[PDB]
Amino acid sequence: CRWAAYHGTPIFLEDVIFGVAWYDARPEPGLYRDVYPAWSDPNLRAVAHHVRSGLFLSHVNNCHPFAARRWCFMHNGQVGGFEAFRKQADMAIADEFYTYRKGSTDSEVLFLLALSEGLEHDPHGALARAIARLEGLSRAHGTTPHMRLSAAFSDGQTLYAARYSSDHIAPSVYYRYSHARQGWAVVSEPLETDEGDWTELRPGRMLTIGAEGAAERDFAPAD
Amino acid sequence: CRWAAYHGTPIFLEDVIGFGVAWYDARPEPGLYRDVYPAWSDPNLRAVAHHVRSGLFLSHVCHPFAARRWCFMHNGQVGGFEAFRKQADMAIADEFYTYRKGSTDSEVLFLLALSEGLEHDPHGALARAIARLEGLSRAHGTTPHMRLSAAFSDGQTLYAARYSSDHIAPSVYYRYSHARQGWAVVSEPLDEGDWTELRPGRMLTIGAEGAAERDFAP
Amino acid sequence: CRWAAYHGTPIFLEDVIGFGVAWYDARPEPGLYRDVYPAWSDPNLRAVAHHVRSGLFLSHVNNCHPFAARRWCFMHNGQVGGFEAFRKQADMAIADEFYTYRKGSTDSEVLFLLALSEGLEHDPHGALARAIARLEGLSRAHGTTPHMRLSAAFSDGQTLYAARYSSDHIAPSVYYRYSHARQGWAVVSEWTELRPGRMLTIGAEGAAERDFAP
Amino acid sequence: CRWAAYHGTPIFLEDVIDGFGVAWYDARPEPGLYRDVYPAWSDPNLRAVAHHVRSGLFLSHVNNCHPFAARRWCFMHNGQVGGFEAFRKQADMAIADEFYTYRKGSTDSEVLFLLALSEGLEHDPHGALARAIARLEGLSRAHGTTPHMRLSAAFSDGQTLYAARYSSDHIAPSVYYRYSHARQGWAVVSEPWTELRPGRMLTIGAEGAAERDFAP
Repeated sequence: CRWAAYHGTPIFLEDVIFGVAWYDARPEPGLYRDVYPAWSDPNLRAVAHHVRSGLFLSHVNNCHPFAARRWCFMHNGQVGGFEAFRKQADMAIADEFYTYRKGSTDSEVLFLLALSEGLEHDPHGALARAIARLEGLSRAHGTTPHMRLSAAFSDGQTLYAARYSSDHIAPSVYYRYSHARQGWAVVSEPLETDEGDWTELRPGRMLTIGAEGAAERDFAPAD
Repeated sequence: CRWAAYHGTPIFLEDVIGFGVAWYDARPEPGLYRDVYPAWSDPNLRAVAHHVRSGLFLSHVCHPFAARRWCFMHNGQVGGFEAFRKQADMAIADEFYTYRKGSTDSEVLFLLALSEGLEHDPHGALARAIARLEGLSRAHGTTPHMRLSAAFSDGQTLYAARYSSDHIAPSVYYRYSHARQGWAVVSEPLDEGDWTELRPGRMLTIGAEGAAERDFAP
Repeated sequence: CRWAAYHGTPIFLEDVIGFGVAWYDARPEPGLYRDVYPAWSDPNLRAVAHHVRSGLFLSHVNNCHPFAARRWCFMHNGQVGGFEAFRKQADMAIADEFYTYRKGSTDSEVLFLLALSEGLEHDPHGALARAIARLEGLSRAHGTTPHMRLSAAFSDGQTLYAARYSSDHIAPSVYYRYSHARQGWAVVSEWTELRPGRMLTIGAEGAAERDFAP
Repeated sequence: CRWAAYHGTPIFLEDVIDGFGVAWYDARPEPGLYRDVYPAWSDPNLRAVAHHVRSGLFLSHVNNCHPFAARRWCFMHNGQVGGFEAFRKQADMAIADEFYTYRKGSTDSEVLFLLALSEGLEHDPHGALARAIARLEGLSRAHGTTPHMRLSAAFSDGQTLYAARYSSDHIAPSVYYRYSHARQGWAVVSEPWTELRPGRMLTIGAEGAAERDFAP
């Protein structure tokens, strides 16, 4: 389920790169998603070949990324047994953001729940709370594993990524500053291995890349 | 937003035929084909409609929706739906929530009807489903609160209904075709003979003992 | 098959927009987006036109226009009468160099590639003229009436061209003007009229019209 | 690059069934044709169709998607004509005027099919494919590269199922076939049992299965 994210000097989307969310001219991200693979979609291939962005998310409706207002979001993993409690997960979304609920995935819930929990002014705390809530519903109505999560998300100025699991397995996250691109890449699995090592983001951690550089912070579902 | 439904001796789907088609053939469930490409310009749909034969099918210019043995398509609207969509979704019984895959009012109607016992009481269950959505639109929506023409089936019987909270109701017509040897029900008249208009506040039932109309009100 | 083309200070594509768009931004070759899908409501198209900015693009409405090859793109409203009856002969006239670009089966794509075969890269006026005459003559011989109906917009990344010709009294319409608000030229299929039998040329020097007689 | 063909008492297409397509016979002398450019069992429509349509003769392959169909015939091909894009024009021009109208894409496989039709597939399936293959292989020798011809093909007219396996070198896409008592019909597969050896053609009809040497 490879994903990749970028924050730095603008590059062509392809130079990292189904679904892409990118920032360019607007505070809202452009969003492109279809059920065709990077290779079967000449439109996606043309966009990725022609559009440049200094902040974007890409990920191999129920396709990521998701976007609402200034924010976009993508997630690798699962909430265990989700289909057995989808209704209650849906019911937990605030009215304000419910209009953005367009498909039936757990990923989309996690995003809208994080918005409902204050993602706009408190991304760490809000994601932390949304995860606690969904993990609790999984423990109540679902199955193992209750929460497996690697996610990337942005407000169009800062790029975030978090990795967490209710057990010992967590979808992987790596990041590295590219001197050749002059910006940061964050990925589910390391690609370019000629230009320096990738730094693993450990489970239970949140990465923030913004005006100060890249910094990590402890991350666990809210008390 | 034209639709067409058929019940009688099997014909190729095209002999009647956003887009979709639900048809019964060899299984108690309907096959369901739907896509966002124009019917005119999707060659796969063309091949399906040119090659598949069926004695009970529904097609609609996404509808139809299908769950278990039932399928359902709907033309019209619930006024101001978007402003109370959460409340409508929360009214769906736990048992049918798994089938709610998009965000339309039409899909909620179908699943609310199933929740109200469509499987064993079609007339009553749709009546109750509509009164709930119209009620929610009165409270939280706008006018028109309910505009509805709908066709739906369990694979044995074809039903259609026409109802509206005001004076405009999306149209429904039906006709027995002697050349196909079956009934066609449509939203806009497709010669062989005239079409019969289903008036507002009526539900049509086509099964083993012909076609019959009866009063219908939420 | 209505179209619009733009040349001037970069705007969002949506500000002058089956379906397609060819646009130049950062490469000598154009971007090409095209699908068989009500423009009105393709969400991906909606994103692209809402977010991509360009100072030279063509938009229409493998068989969708525009077409692109190397630095050139091309778009056509009209028809070559009875084309289907002689498509083989028409494909045969495309030079070996350009046949690789022949991806679908329309008359429009054949015109573009025949024009490239006739030297569009160096002599846009004469090559399109020669390509139209060849296809019109094939229609006369093997096709049906109208033998040639054309309004076309096409570009090399620097210059925008449009032409209007017909073998009969009906020619798809072409109009143009300078948009002071956008600070660029708009050329459309539907203002100054570009009369039939004329080619228009828009570049760093302005707009100019000239006679065009396949 | 993977295909399956069936001939026998009708079954749901799924009881046999990136890029994808299926051609099936049911109620008409021409086949139905479904093909699309995304992964099978992702396309809910393909799912619906395979789960709901029954046929006693169909071809499925896992525009440029196979199968191809024209008149009563359908055809699919695993393999390649080496260097094809360098002489595509020359290949198209060898298609007879009568069949040119069916040339919709740019693949080598489509031209093989239409060249076989041009060479008399409707009356001589063995001879026509042999001649179509020799012409393309020689164009590859002349203008393309190696490998000049690799072919496993399945093709049908609605009544008979054919398969053929040939290569200009040591690698030929594989073909196996077997009678399935459960389904009561023949299954023929390429790159998933009796192996169809290279330089062989298989014919399955009302008389049974039979092989013959095939030497373009």
